[PDB]
Amino acid sequence: RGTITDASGFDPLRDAEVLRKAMKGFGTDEQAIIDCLGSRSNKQRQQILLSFKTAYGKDLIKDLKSELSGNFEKTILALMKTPVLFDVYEIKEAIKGAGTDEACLIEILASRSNEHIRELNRAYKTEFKKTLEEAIRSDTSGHFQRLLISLSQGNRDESTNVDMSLVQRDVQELYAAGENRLGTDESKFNAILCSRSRAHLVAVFNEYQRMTGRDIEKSICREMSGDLEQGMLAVVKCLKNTPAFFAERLNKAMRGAGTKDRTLIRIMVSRSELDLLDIRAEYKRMYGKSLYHDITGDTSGDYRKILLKICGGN
Ligand SMILES: [Ca+2]
Ligand SMILES: [Ca+2]
Ligand SMILES: [Ca+2]
Repeated sequence: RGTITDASGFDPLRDAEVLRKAMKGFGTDEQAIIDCLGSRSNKQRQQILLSFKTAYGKDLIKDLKSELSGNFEKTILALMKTPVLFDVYEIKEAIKGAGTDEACLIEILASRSNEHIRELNRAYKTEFKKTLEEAIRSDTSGHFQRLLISLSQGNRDESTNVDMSLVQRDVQELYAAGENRLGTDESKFNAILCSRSRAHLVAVFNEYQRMTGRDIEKSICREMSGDLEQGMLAVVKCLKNTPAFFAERLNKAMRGAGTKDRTLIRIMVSRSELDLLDIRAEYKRMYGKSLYHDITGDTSGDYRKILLKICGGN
């Protein structure tokens, strides 16, 4: 379901030779870097990284970092991190400094699996002073902080069996926690949307629509505002259709005269080996133009080339 897969006939020491020749000497051969790194799975880029340092006793990442610049550099460095460590540094930068990149925290914590999130916690603690949870608490507050802490446990019910008796009970509780009352009990939404299984919550959304005649997402928009609202919707959307969710975030990152380059880079890189094919399909059905098309119009240069290389893949 991804666009980038293992390149066949693989030799990392040779790809390291390709990259050395592309950087050695005056000037830079940006096309050879893209043809190589962009056409290798992430695990293969790690072998290349180890072969590069073995052969020449230089740090590949350090050399690319000084050889390249701009958003083309950022895409390459993002490609060179492992899926877990790329997630780890994206969360760090989102919390870094003043302000918060809540959308990034939401995008990651709402889409990744239990197993992956458990690995984020270990990696975040290993790499940084704080734990993932302590990092969250510092930068978020209210019921939104609880939402991220809940998702950051990687403990969603992994069952696929649905009990309609409990589905209907969950629907009634959601109706009572928001739409059918003055005010909102955000905690009831949190516990149901974060702890219940995906097969269970999909049935809840369909049953909730049947009984109330309204989609759960509209109740959320009616009951909640701010980051808590965007968080809940992201969770529901990912439970429904994770590809369609990312396709929408991509579309919002490009529409306008400007571009959300951090988001654009993160999504293309982070989903390239998971479901970027499905994203592309969802993108075409929802907006008419292809994801490939909108990228060419919003980016340029080597930055666009590597992005499109990821879109097409292999
Ligand atoms: Ca050079
Ligand atoms: Ca209400
Ligand atoms: Ca609202």
